[PDB]
Amino acid sequence: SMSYTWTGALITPCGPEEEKLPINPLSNSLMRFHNKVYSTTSRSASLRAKKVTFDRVQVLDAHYDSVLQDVKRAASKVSARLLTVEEACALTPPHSAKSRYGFGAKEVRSLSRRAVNHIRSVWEDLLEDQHTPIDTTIMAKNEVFCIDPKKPARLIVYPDLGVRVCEKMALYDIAQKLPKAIMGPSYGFQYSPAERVDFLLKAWGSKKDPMGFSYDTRCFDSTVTERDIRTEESIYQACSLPQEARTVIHSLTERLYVGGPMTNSKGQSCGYRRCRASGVFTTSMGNTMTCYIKALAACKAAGIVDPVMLVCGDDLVVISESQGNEEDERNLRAFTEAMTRYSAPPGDLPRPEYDLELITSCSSNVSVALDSRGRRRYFLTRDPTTPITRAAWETVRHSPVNSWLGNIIQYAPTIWVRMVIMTHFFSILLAQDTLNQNLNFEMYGAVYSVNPLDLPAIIERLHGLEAFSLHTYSPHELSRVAATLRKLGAPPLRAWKSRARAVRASLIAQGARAAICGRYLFNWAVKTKLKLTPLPEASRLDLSGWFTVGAGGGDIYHS
Ligand SMILES: O=C1c2cccc3c(NCCO)ccc(c23)C(=O)N1c1cccc(Br)c1
Repeated sequence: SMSYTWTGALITPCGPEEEKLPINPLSNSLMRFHNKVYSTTSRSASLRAKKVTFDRVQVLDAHYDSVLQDVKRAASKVSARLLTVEEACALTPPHSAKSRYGFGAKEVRSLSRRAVNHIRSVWEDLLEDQHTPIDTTIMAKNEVFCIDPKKPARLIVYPDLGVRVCEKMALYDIAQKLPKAIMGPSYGFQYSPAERVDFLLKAWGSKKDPMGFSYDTRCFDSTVTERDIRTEESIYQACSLPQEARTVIHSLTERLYVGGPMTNSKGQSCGYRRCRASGVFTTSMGNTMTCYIKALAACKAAGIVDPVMLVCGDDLVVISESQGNEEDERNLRAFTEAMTRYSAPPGDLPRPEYDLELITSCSSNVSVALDSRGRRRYFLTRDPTTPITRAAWETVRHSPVNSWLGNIIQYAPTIWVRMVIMTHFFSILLAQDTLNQNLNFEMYGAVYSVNPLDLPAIIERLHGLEAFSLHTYSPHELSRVAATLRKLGAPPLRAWKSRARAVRASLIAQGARAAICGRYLFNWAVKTKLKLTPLPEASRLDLSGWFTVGAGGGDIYHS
């Protein structure tokens, strides 16, 4: 069946859409080549529609069947419950898209009677009607990139806010337990950055002759079939659940997850979906489970030897024993053929990699540096082009969700975060006198709230004290950072050091928590380095809840 059909009505914008980065001294100081920066808009939505629209023809086999049987068996050990309305309301992000029934996220979070009564009506209707397709809106995402020597907007398909709160009531608890129960250490969202690094390193080290590859599924959401989605339901139903939950889960599956009508921002019928919805609660969990099942089966089909997989939604990395250079190539082609039969054909063809630093999982890779005691330390990093470009845009057009803050937390040990991002934004915070203000940010498909003054303890907790003293880094790493600074027209690293000396000084003179930020975050910037001791708050922080499966569209909030 076709992943989508289309009436010919356009994918329309809500309000205005800025395409280009403005020329402004506060962003220009970070990077000069503003003409290279663009935000996607609804103008390119028809180009994306063409790419995501195709027929799927899935053929399953015994390798698939046995993996699925193991998965359902594992799922049987899980017990889950319904959330109360109040609990689901608290999980709603403050800037979630408003309902068309006369309330928005603010009213959900405050438990306004209109919002709660509406949500109760939606829940009752899900108990009563297990079949009528539920309406969705289709929008073009506005996301910022640098031109690569312009990509079309991604599309997002989501139901009304009343429905989204109900999805959490039915499935949030399952989503906290099921992926780990069925995948164990292959479930990637359980790991903080350091934990991901440790898992990859140990997997790599466990092989005599390691070989790794990443598999890029072409438009994964579109390749998910109606049957894949019903199979996901059967995995949820293998858990021990209250009957009320079982009913609503089946209704959500039949009316929303397997497909439905799509409406544009103007209220015009736009198309019909028979694939994964990109903006539902289950998008991340479902993609993870289904990717895992297809991938592990394909490893068996291809003859991949002793696979260790890391799966994060549609993102897949597999580390195994090399069978020789020719044979590895043969085996990946066979892996690809099997994935293709399972309805997950490739974009980029997979290729065998024999150096861990060059393997990319979730646009990230492991690299190495030295700490202040001269010990080797490994850490997660990535190509800094997109983070810096988004930092520049968000400097002049503030976003409810601050990408730069999530990049600080996730990539704190990196040279590019420490020298450029931290320097740029702590300067801005001092200038606004808003150091002490909580800001929201995305992380693994969820939204969180952090006070910049707590960053030192947050970073020590996630990355260790070594995050404040890494040096020496690798040439791969430094080459990539240098190439990005040149491409964007950013000041060179030596200029960022000059700036950071001043930001550190200003932070220390503010005293209290600001001074801790100066001393710890910017110790790299001074000649006479301070001896950094463990921060007592760091040793008492519980940040496990930051690394969960998240939700389609990042539509979940923890506080
Ligand atoms: O402070 C610098 C630095 C300052 C100026 C230029 C460079 C540099 N430039 C050469 C080519 O871009 C390469 C690495 C570092 C660096 C470099 O690794 N460090 C550095 C040392 C310790 C911690 C941190 Br964070 C950065």
